Amino acid sequence: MIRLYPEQLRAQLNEGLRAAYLLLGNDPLLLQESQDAVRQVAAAQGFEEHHTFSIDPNTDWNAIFSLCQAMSLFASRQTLLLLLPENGPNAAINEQLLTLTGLLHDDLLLIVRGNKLSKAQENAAWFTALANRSVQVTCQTPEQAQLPRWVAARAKQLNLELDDAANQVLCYCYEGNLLALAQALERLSLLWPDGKLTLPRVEQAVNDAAHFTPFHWVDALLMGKSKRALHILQQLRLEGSEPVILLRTLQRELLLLVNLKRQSAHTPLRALFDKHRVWQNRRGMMGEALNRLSQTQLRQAVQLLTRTELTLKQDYGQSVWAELEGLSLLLCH
Amino acid sequence: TSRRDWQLQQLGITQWSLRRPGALQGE
Amino acid sequence: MRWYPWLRPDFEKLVASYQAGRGHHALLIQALPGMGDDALIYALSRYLLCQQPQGHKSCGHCRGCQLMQAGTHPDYYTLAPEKGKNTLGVDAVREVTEKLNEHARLGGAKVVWVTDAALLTDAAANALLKTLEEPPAETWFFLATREPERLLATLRSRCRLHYLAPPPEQYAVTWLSREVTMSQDALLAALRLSAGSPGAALALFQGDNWQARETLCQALAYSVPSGDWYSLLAALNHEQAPARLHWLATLLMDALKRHHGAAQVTNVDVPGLVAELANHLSPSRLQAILGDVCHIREQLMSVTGINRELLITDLLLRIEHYLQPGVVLPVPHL
Amino acid sequence: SYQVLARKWRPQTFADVVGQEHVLTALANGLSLGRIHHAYLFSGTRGVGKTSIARLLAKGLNCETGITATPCGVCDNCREIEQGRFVDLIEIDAASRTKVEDTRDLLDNVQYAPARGRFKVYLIDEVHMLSRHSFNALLKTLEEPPEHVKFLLATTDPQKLPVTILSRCLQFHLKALDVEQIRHQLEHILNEEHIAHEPRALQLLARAAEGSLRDALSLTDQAIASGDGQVSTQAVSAMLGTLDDDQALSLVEAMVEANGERVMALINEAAARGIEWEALLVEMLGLLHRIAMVQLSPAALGNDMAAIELRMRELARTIPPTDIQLYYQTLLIGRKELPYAPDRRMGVEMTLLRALAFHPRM
Amino acid sequence: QVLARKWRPQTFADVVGQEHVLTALANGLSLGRIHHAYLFSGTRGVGKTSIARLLAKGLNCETGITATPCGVCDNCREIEQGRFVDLIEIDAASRTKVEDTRDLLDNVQYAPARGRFKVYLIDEVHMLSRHSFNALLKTLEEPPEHVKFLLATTDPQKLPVTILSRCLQFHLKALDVEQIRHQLEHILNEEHIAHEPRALQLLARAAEGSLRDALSLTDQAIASGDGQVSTQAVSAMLGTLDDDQALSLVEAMVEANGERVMALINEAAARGIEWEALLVEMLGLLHRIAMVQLSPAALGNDMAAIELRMRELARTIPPTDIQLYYQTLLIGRKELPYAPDRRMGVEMTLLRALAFHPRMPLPEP
Amino acid sequence: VLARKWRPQTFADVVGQEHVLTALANGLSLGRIHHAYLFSGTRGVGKTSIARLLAKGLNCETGITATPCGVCDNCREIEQGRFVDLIEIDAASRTKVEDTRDLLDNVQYAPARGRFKVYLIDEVHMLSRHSFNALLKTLEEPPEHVKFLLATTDPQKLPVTILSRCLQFHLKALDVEQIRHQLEHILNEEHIAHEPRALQLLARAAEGSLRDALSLTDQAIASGDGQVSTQAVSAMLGTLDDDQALSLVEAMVEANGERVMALINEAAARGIEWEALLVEMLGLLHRIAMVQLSPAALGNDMAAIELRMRELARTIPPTDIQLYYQTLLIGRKELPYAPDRRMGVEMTLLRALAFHPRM
DNA sequence: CTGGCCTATA
DNA sequence: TTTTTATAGGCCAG
Ligand SMILES: Nc1ncnc2c1ncn2[C@@H]1O[C@H](COP(=O)(O)OP(=O)(O)O)[C@@H](O)[C@H]1O
Ligand SMILES: Nc1ncnc2c1ncn2[C@@H]1O[C@H](COP(=O)(O)OP(=O)(O)O)[C@@H](O)[C@H]1O
Ligand SMILES: Nc1ncnc2c1ncn2[C@@H]1O[C@H](COP(=O)(O)OP(=O)(O)O)[C@@H](O)[C@H]1O
Ligand code: BEF
Ligand code: BEF
Ligand code: BEF
Ligand SMILES: [Mg+2]
Ligand SMILES: [Mg+2]
Ligand SMILES: [Mg+2]
Ligand SMILES: [Zn+2]
Ligand SMILES: [Zn+2]
Ligand SMILES: [Zn+2]
Ligand SMILES: [Zn+2]
Repeated sequence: MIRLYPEQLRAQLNEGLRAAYLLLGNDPLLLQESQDAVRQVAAAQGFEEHHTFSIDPNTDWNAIFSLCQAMSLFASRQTLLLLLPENGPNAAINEQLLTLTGLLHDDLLLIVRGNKLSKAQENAAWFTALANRSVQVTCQTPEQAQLPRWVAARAKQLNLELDDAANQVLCYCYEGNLLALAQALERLSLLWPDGKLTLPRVEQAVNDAAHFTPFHWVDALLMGKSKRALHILQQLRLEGSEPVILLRTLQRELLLLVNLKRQSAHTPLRALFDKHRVWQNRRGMMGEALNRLSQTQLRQAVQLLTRTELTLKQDYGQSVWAELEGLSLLLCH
Repeated sequence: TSRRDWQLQQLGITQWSLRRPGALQGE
Repeated sequence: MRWYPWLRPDFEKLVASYQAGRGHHALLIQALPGMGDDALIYALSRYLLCQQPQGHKSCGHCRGCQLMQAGTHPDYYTLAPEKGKNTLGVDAVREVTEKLNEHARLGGAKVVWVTDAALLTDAAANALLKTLEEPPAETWFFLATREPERLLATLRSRCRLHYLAPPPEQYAVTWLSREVTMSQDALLAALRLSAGSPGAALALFQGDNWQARETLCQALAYSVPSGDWYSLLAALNHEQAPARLHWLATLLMDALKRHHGAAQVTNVDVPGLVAELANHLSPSRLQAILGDVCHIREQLMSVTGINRELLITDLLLRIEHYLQPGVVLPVPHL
Repeated sequence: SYQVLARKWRPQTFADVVGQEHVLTALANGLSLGRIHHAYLFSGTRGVGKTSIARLLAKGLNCETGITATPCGVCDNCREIEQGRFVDLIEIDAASRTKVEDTRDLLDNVQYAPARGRFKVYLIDEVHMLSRHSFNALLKTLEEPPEHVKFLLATTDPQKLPVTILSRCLQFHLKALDVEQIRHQLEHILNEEHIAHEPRALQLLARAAEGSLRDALSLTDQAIASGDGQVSTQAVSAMLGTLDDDQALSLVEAMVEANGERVMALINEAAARGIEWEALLVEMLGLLHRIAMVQLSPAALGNDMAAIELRMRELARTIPPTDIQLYYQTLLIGRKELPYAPDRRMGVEMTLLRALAFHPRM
Repeated sequence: QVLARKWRPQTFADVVGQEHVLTALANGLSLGRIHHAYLFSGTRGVGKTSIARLLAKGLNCETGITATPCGVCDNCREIEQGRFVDLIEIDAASRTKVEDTRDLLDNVQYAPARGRFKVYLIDEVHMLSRHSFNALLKTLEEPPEHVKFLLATTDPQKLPVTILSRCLQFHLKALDVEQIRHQLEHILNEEHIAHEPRALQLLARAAEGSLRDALSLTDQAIASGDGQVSTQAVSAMLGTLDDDQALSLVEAMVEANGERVMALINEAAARGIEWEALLVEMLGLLHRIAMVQLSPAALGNDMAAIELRMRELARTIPPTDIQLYYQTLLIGRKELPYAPDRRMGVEMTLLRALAFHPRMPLPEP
Repeated sequence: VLARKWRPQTFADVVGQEHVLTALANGLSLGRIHHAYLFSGTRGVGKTSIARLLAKGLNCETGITATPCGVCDNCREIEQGRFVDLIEIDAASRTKVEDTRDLLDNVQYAPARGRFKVYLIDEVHMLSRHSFNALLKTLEEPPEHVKFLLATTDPQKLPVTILSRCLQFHLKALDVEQIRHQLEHILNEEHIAHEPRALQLLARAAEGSLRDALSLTDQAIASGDGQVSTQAVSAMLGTLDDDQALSLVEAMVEANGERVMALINEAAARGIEWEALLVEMLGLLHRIAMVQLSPAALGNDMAAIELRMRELARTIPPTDIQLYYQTLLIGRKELPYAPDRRMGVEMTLLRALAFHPRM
C-alpha cells in the first residue's frame, strides 16, 4: 500500500495506475485535488464511464449488489467512486468492502473518499489484501506548525515567489481552510504576473477566513496565547458553532487542570500525566498552563464557566459569547 | 458601617449617594 | 407499584364520593414519593372502568377489567414522560385531549392519569387547561405531585385537592422493621430523610442507595476535619445527585440544630458525623453552605440539561472558599 | 348529570356575575350605546370571570331578542351557547391549537358569513399560548375584520401577547374578587344547593381562595367531601391546616428571644399536628406586621387580639422597629422560597435558622 | 362603531406628525423622483400601514401622480374602500412561506388593470421566511416600470440587510403626548362627544406613543364613561387615582409623619384602591423628583396641578435621600407578592421607610 | 432610481474593488479563464454589477477584453437586459431542483449570439441540497462555450464541493472616501446641489455599502426638495439612528445630564424596547472593558462604531468601567419593579451618572 | 403528504 | 476527541 502526501501523489499516479485508490483525510481541498488528479489520469487512460455512489448505513444490501454487478468485462474502462459514513467502515459495510477487493480489473478503477479510520478498521482483512494493489493518500490538513511549509511548497509549484513575510500573513488568514488559501494564490498570480508576492501586495488582496475547531481554542488558552484565543472565538462565532460545544470542551480541560493543580503538590508532574492518561503531545502544553495559573485563578475560571452555563440554559442569555471572550482572557495571566 | 447600614444590607435596600453633584444641581 | 396499608382510608373516603356519582372529575393527589399515590390512583381507576363492580372492589371477570389487567384498556390514558426523557411534553397531552372526544372506545368512562404534574411542560400544562376545566362526559382525571405550589396557577383551580398524608412515624418505623432488618436508628433516619413516607424510606435500603449514603458519610467524615470538600465530588457526582445533596444538607442542618441544642435531628443514625460538623464548622458557615447546597440542588433539578460535574465542582470549590476566614457569606434574595 | 359547583354555577346571565362591575358596566354600556368593538381582550388571574364573561358577551351579541346587554337565556341561541352547541361562537382552546397553520384555518373561515347567528364570534381563550407567528397572523384581520365578525380574547397572562395585538383590542382587566364578594356568593350557592354551612367556615374558605371564585368553589367542593355532607368550621379548618392562635406567636417569640432549642422544638410539635407550613409563616408575617404597627401608634392593636394583646405589646416595646423589619423580611423571603426547598418543613427550619441568629447587635 | 378604524387618515393632510416622512414623499412625488421600494417602520399605531396606503392612493390618483390624492376619482374612492384592483395588500403574516411569495412574484410581470402602477403593499413584512425574503431580492432590486413595493413592519430589525439596502427606509417616530391629545380632541369634537380636558391629557399619556393605542383606549373610555369621556371615567379604567392622594403620601413619608401616612393609607383603603398601583404612583413621583433634580426643565407637563409641591420636594430633600425612599418602595414592590396581604404589604413597606428614615427615624427602646 | 441608473457598465466606472477587477482584467487579457467564478462580499459592493461586467468583457464583439466597449450590439444588449446568451438566473426564486435541471438541459446547445454561453446565478446560496448537486455535475464537466458566474452575499452556505470548483473573489466593503467620491460624482452628474459635509455624512452612514449609499442619497434628495443639504441630511439620518445605546454610554461617562435626558428621549421616538436598551449598553461596556485587555478584542464586526469604542476604552478608568457596569447590570434586574420601564432606565442612568453605591 | 433536514426562540 | 432542551415554523424531493 503506497502511502502518499497529496503533493507526492501526482508523480506516483503517472508511473502506474493501481487497482485501489484510497483517499483518506479530513481536508476538503486535498480531497478534491487528489480525487480530480485521479479522475483526470483515468479518462486519459481510456476511462469514460464514471460512476459515483455515497455510502451511508442507508445503502441497502440491494445497493451493494448493484455495485458488485457494476463490473463486468469487457466494458470500456469505468471509474467507481465510493463516499464514506462519518464512522468509516462499520461492521455492515466492512463486509460489503471485502466483496469488492477480489473484483480488480484494469477495466475498473476504485476510488474511495472519507475521514481517517480507527487502526482496527484499517487492519480489517480486506483492506490489507487490497494493500499491495492500493495507493493511499493522507489528506489531513496542516496545523499551525506544518502549514507555512506547505504554503511555500505549493507557492513554488505555481512558480510564484513568496516572502517569509507574506507566508506568515497568508497562514494567519487561511489557517484551517486550505481551499481558500489555494484560491488566494491563484487570485494573486492573476493580480500580478510578476510572481513576486510582497508582504504589502499580498496584504491588500486578503480577506480573513480561518476555520478552527473548539480544540484550537482550549489549546490556545492552555498556552496563554490570547490574541489567538480572541481570533479563534471571533471566527468560531462566524461559522456559527454552538457555544454549548465550547463550554463543554473547555470544561473537559479546565476541570482536569483543577484536579491536576492540587494533586501536583503530592506527586511529580509526570506521574499525574500518566495517571490521567494525558495525550503525549498535550502534556507539554498542559504543564505550561499549570505553571502559569494559580490554584485560585482556576477556581475563578471554574466559577466563571458556571456563570455562563447557567446564564445560557436557564436565563437564555445573549451574553454567552462575551462571557467567553472574558473567560478566555482570564486564563492568560 | 452603621448597624442601620448593616440592616439595609440584609434587606436588599441598596444605599445610593452622590459622587458627582456637579452635573446634578446645575441644570 | 405497591399497595400500602395507610391507603385503605384515604381510598375508601375518595371512592365514596365517586360511588355517589358525585365525585370530582379532576382530582389532584399531593403526596411524597414512595407514599404510593399511584396505587391509590390505580385503585380508583380500576373502580371507574368497572362495568360490574362489587362494592369498593373491582371484580376481575368483566370485559372491562380483563383489558385493564392486560394493560390495553382503550379508554385509559397514561400521561408519563417518554422513556429517555424527564419532562412531559405538550404533543403527548394533545393526543389525549383529542382522543378524549371520540365517544369512549369501549363505552365505559375514560380515565386519564397524569403520573406527575410536576413534569408537565409550560405548553403541556396549559394544553391541559380547557379539557380539565370541562371535559367530555364520564371522563375522570387523576394527577399527582409533591408540591402543588410548584404547579401552574390555573391548572390548580380546576382541581380538587387530596392530601395523602403519611402515617405517624411510630407506625412507619414499625412498618419498616418488618420489611427490612436495620437498626431502629437507621430506619428512623431513613424514614426521616424521606419526609416521613415509609417505602420512600424502604427504597433507600433497597437500592444501591444506602451503601451510597454511607460513602457520602465516609467521605464527609474526611472533608470536614481536613477542609477538603472537592474530595466529595466523587460521592456527589452521580445521577442521583439531587438526592445525595439533600442528604448532605440534612447533615448540615442537624449540625446547625445541635448548635441550638435541638431535640430531633434528621440523621439519627450517625450522630458522630453530625457532631464533627458542629465542631469544626461555625454556624455561620454551616448555614451558608447549607444554603448553596440546597440551591445548587434546585438547579440540578430544575435546569434542563445543566452539567452536573460543572455545577457540583463549582459548589465544592466555593464551599472551601467559604471556609476561609473573613470571606463574605451569602444571604438569600428578594 | 353531576358537575362540580365550579362548573354548574357558571354565571349564565350578566346578573349572576360577581363583582367585575366595571367590566360589565362598560360592556352593557357599549352594547346599549351601539358602540360595539371587534376585539375584546379579557384579563385577570385564574377563575375570576374571564371566559365566563366572554361567553356572556357572546350571548348578548347573538340573542334572538336583539343585541342586548341583558341576554335572556331562553332562546334557541342562548341555550345553545350555554351548552357549547352554538354553531356561531367558534371557541378556540388557544393553548391546544397554537400553531400557525392551525390559526390560518381560523382566518380563512372568517370571511364566511355566520350560520344561524347574527355575529360570527371567535373566542380564543388561553390566548397567551398562540405561537409568535400565530399572533402576527391575526394582526391584519384583528385590526380590520368583516362587519359580521367579533373577536373575544381571554387570558391570564396578557403580558405575553405582542403589543401589536394589544394595540388592536379593548382590554378589560378583571380585578380579583374581594373576600366578601367570594363569601356572600359561597353562602348563596350552598344555600341553593341545600348544603349546611357554618359562617366562620365560609370565612376561611373565601380567605384561602386568595382572590379567586373558582379556587373558592373548588375548595368548597373539597370541603363537602372531607366533611361527609357538611361544610363545618371544624372540617374546613382541619382541611386548610388552620392554626390555633397560640402556636404562631409562641414561635415568633422564641425567635426574637434567639431561643434556638425552643424554636426548633416548637416546630417539631407543629409538624406533628400537621400544620400547613405556609400557613405558619403567613401568620407570623401577620403578627410581625401588627407589632411594627403598634410601635407606630399604640392604638393600632385590634379589638381582636385581646387574648394576646399583653404579649404583643411587650414585643412591640422591646424589639427595635428596624430589627423587626429584618425579621419580617427574612420570613417573607422564606415563604417565597418555601416550595423550592427539599421539604416544606426544612424550608421553614432554614428560614427560622437564618432569622434565629439576628439577635445580638454589637 | 370603531374609532381606531373610522379615523384612518384619508389624505396626507390628516396624518399626525411624521412630517419627516410625509415631507419626503410629497417632495419626491412632486419632484418626479420616485423609488420602487418604500419601507415603513415604527412601533404599533404610529401610522405606517395608513401612510403606505396614502402613498398607493397618491401614486394612482386619476388626477395624476400627486401627494394630494383627490379622494373622489374611481381610483381613490376604491382604494379607500379597499377594493381597488391594483393595490395588492398582502398580509405577509399569512403569506409568509416561499411558495406564497413566488406566487406574488409570478403575477408581477403582468400589467395593472386600472392604475398607473401595480403597487404591492406588503404589511407585517417581518414574518417572511428567510427563503421568501431572498426570493424578493432581485425582483425588488430591479422591478418592471409599472411595479412599486410598499413594505411596512413593526421591526425592520428582522429583515435581511440585503432587503434593507434596496429600499428607502422611513422610520415613523412615536407620538408626543401633545400630538396624541390634539387628535383625541379633534376626533371627540368631530364625533360630537363630551370630554373633560384632563381626561385627554390622561389617555394620551397612557397611550405610550401610539395613536391607535389611544383611540383604542378612548373607544373603551367612551363606553366606560357612558358616551362621555370623563376624567373620573378615564382614571377609573386606568387604575390611576387622581394625583393628590399619591403625593400626599410621599410628602407625609419624607416628613416622617407616621400618623398621617397610615391615615392616608386607610383612606385609600376606603376607596379600595389596588395596592400595587399605589406603590407605583409613589415610585413614579419619587422618580420624577429625582429627575427634576437632574435637569430642571425635566418635570412633566401633565402634573401642573402638583408642580408647585413637587418642585419644593426636589429642592428640599437630599438626592441620596430620595434614592433611599425609591429603593425602599422598590424592593417593597418586589415583596408585595409574598407579603401576607397586599395592604399589609404596602403598609409594612412604608413602616420600613419610617424606621430607616434618614432624617427622623422611628424611636428606639 | 439612483441605485439602478448608476450601475457600472464599464470597468472604469467601478469603485474600488481593484483586487478583483485587475485579476479579471488580466486573466481575460492573458488568456486565463476558469470555467467558473464566485463573487461574494456585502450587500451592494459590486458582486452582481461586476458579474454582469465579466459577461460583457467575455462576449464583447471587440473580443475577449478587460475593457468592454459598452457600445456594441452585445454590450448594450446586456446593459439593456436582453442578451440571447446572458442567462441570469434569480437563484432565490428558482431554487427547487426541477428548475435547475431544466436550466441545465439547455446548457449543452451552442450559444446563439456570442463567444460564450454565460450563466450568471445570483443570490445562489438559496439553491436546495439537490439543486446544488445538479449544478455540481455540470461544473465537474464544464462545456467549453460555457462560463459560470456565481454571486452570493453568504458564500459559507455553498457546499465545499462547489466552492472547490469556483475561483472566488471576495469583494471588500467600500471605504468612507470611496463612497463619498462616488456620491459627489453622481449627484454632480444628475445636476443636484450638495454640500461638502452632507456627503461625508452619507458615506459614513452607508456603513461600507455603496447601495445603502445611493439608497440613502435618493431619500436624502426628497428630504431636501431637490437639494442634498447638510441641514437636511443630518435630520434624516437622525430619523434612523441605531446610536442610542453607545451614544448614551458616552454621555454617561462625560456626566452630561441634558445629553442623557435627551437621548433617552430620542430613543423614545425611535420606539425602543427599553430592557433591550440596557442590554445593549451593558454589552457595550463589556466589550470596552476588554479592549482594555487587548487591542484585539474589537471585531471585524464593530467597524462602524469601532472608532468611538476605542477612544472610550483609552479614556476611562477600567475601575470606573466595572463600576458603570454594576450600576447598569443592577438597574436591569430592577426594571420590572421600577414604576415605568422607561422610568427604570432613566433612574438607572441617574444612578450611573451622578451617584455611587455605598455598600 | 410523508420523512429528512435546517432554523429560531425561550 | 466537538453538544441543552421543548416547542414551533419551515424548505424540499419524489
Ligand atoms: N365573577 C364571577 N361571578 C360568578 N362566578 C364566577 C366569577 N368568576 C369565576 N366564577 C366561577 O368560576 C368558574 C370558572 O370561571 P371562569 O370565568 O371560567 O374563570 P376564567 O377567567 O379563569 O376562565 C365558574 O364556574 C364560576 O362559578
Ligand atoms: N400618524 C397618524 N395619524 C393619524 N392617525 C393615526 C396615525 N397613526 C395611527 N393612527 C390611527 O391608528 C389607526 C391604525 O393606524 P396604522 O397606520 O394601521 O398603524 P400601523 O403603523 O401600526 O399599521 C388608524 O386608523 C389611525 O386612526
Ligand atoms: N463598486 C461599485 N461601483 C459603482 N457602483 C456600485 C458598486 N457597488 C455597488 N454599486 C451600486 O449598487 C448598485 C447595485 O450594486 P450590485 O453590484 O448589484 O451589488 P451586489 O453585489 O450586492 O449584487 C449598482 O447599481 C451601483 O449603483
Ligand atoms: F382559569 Be381561567 F381561564 F384564568
Ligand atoms: F399596527 Be401596526 F402596523 F404595528
Ligand atoms: F445584490 Be447584493 F448581494 F446586495
Ligand atoms: Mg378560562
Ligand atoms: Mg398595520
Ligand atoms: Mg445582487
Ligand atoms: Zn370489572
Ligand atoms: Zn337570548
Ligand atoms: Zn383620485
Ligand atoms: Zn462591446
